[PDB]
Amino acid sequence: AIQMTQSPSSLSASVGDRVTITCRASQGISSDLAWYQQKPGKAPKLLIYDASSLQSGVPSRFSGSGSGTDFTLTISSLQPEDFATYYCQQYWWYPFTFGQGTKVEIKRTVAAPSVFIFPPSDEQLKSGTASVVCLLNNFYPREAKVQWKVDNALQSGNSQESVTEQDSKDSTYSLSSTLTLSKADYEKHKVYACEVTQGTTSVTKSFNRGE
Amino acid sequence: QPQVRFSVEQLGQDGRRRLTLKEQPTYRLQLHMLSCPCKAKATRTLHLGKMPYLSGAAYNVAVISSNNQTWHIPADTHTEPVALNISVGTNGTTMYWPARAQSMTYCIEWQPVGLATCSLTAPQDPDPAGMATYSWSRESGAMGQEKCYYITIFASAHPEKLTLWSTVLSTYHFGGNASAAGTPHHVSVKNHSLDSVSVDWAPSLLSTCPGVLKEYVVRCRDEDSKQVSEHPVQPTETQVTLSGLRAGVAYTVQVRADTAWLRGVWSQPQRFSIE
Amino acid sequence: QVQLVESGGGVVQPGRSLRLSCAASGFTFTSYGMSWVRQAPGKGLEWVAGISYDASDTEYADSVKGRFTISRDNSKNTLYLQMNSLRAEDTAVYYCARSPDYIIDYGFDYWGRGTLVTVSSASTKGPSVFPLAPSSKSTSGGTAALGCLVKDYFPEPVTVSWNSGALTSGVHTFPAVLQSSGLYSLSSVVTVPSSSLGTQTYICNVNHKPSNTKVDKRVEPK
Ligand SMILES: *[C@@H]1O[C@H](CO)[C@@H](O)[C@H](O)[C@H]1NC(C)=O
Ligand SMILES: *[C@@H]1O[C@H](CO)[C@@H](O)[C@H](O)[C@H]1NC(C)=O
Ligand SMILES: *[C@@H]1O[C@H](CO)[C@@H](O)[C@H](O)[C@H]1NC(C)=O
Ligand SMILES: *[C@@H]1O[C@H](CO)[C@@H](O)[C@H](O)[C@H]1NC(C)=O
Ligand SMILES: [Cl-]
Ligand SMILES: [Cl-]
Repeated sequence: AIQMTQSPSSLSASVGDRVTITCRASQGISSDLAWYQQKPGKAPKLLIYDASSLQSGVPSRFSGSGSGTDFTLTISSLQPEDFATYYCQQYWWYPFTFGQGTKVEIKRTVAAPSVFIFPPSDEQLKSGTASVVCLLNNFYPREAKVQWKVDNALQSGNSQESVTEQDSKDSTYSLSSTLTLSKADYEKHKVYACEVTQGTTSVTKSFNRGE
Repeated sequence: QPQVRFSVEQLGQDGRRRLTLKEQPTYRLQLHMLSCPCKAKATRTLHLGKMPYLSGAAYNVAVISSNNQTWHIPADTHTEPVALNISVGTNGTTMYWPARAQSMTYCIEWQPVGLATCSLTAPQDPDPAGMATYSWSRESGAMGQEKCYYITIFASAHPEKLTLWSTVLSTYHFGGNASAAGTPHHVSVKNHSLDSVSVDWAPSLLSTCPGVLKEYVVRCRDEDSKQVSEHPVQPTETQVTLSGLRAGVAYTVQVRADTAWLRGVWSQPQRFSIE
Repeated sequence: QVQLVESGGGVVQPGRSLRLSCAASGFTFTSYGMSWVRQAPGKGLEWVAGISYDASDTEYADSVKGRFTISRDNSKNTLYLQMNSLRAEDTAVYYCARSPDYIIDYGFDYWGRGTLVTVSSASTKGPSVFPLAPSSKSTSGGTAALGCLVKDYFPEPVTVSWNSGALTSGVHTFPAVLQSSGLYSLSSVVTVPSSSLGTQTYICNVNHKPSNTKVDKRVEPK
């Protein structure tokens, strides 16, 4: 199968910027290449076919070029509704293959997260498990290290993370980290701490079981 | 170079035909549509294994190697027995042809039989009569010369995609002032019996253009009662017998040649009476 | 208007079979090729299979070759995908897509809404909803956070609202995570003024249609 590699995987830009996405093919595919735009929870929309033919109804700020193995998608002046993920797809030969995608996010100034920690409810402890939740609210950029500590013991393997999409109003992200313990392990320790690192700043929010 | 040989279907009811491929001894296929030269996209490079549905247009297909055998695909059109309403006049030329689905782009191509003109229409829907249309200014001289023209019309819902063209129809049309140019010559009246005459004429110039000539009409005028009678004649016949004539009465005979859409100009009148 | 509506999705156990259907309307179904495209959660698009207009040509991706079968019923304007020996990796949203030509070629100009197909030996189960309570003594200045932990449901998805939709400012509902037990979990949080914790009631509304379970949890400070 023909491999389709896009570059970059993600990028941040501002309204008015000129955005260029590249797509490279493991074999020559002449001009049998398409470009799609997909927004979260929606089907893709075809933007460009034949490497450079603009699909009907697509604004003229979109344009494609290239032939053989190297192709480029260009947005001359980025608009608010253009922030999304973009895929290339070859239809030169079967099986048809897509690129891994390129997410175009909106750039803003740095923002430190507001950090909150939640002990497990008494209602959940009955079930014999304990979920400890750490909330990172309204921060930018997306990169952030979260580290759980139980009586200062560094935790690993027992947590999972989840990130929202960029907020429509302030373009920040929010993150949640859930530490899962057994009721027996949870009742064995006192101090539960969530440490968040961003740049030169580490912030730790903690609680004491039973207070 | 791979010893692959092509095959093509006959033109189907959709105006399409599949170009297929078979190997009997990397490589790619280059496809060039020759007909309708005024289109923006004329060539496409394809993988050998995918076998497109071409139109009845003429194509150049070649297998190109990546480290060339070429076939000139003959045209294979669909001919309409019904002539199109093509009107050439003082202010321009207008066409009507059977349309298909909506938002269709048509390419009209013509050449005098025995100057290759090309025209590309904007997307258009069928009219209430199921017809598409296009018109040219007088300056264009669109089929303005009194000659027999061969016309081919193509259709595509995506004219930028080369492998999506379909054949609509091919037809013949006599350009210029066909009504005047079609007038029969050498009209003659001959004594056939004591009460009848034979009328003969040379074949109309329209008869040389396939499907254009609908019929002849012979008009006989009784110069005493002023009564008029018209006799239609098959286009394969250039003779008719007029009977029931009265002695001493003067008669006038004229012949015209009609198309499916135009009344022809009458020939010079022939005066005669029973001997 | 051109429309493509998928159906047949749902839960299927590993090794079992499932049959997807696409109902086409608004165009001449017999004149266009059709394809299936799937998208795993949080992943990119993956072309599954394609079929020509007269069903003479069929093509498949490598990962589904020999296990999937695409077919069409041109008299009923229906596209089919027969999935056999389903694995967990086949869990994705499956889209119905139209090709512009007789043959399998060019891009996809028309898509369906998509249907979720979850391959897992887990059983359908409504979620447990636990409070993420704010303290009654503010420790974050004038801003307080609270929320709901929606734990151990199957399959996707759940929808979360606050105060019957009356509360949307500051609401963050995170995407679900697949836990090692095979069940899903997510949280929904809201930031609110700390002075309003005593006077105002906050209720998260969790709805899980696959199990016909609706849960309303009042979140009170602790
Ligand atoms: C043929 O087309 C011409 C030009 O539009 C029009 O004037 C004429 O009425 C048409 N004839 C018929 C019989 O529709
Ligand atoms: C053709 O010529 C005749 C005169 O010979 C004229 O009456 C008629 O209007 C002309 N027709 C056209 C379409 O020019
Ligand atoms: C041509 O245009 C003139 C006006 O310049 C108009 O009077 C005449 O009717 C038109 N005739 C045709 C056949 O278009
Ligand atoms: C033909 O000639 C004969 C002999 O002259 C005559 O009797 C007859 O009336 C003529 N017929 C016509 C139609 O003039
Ligand atoms: Cl279309
Ligand atoms: Cl007259």
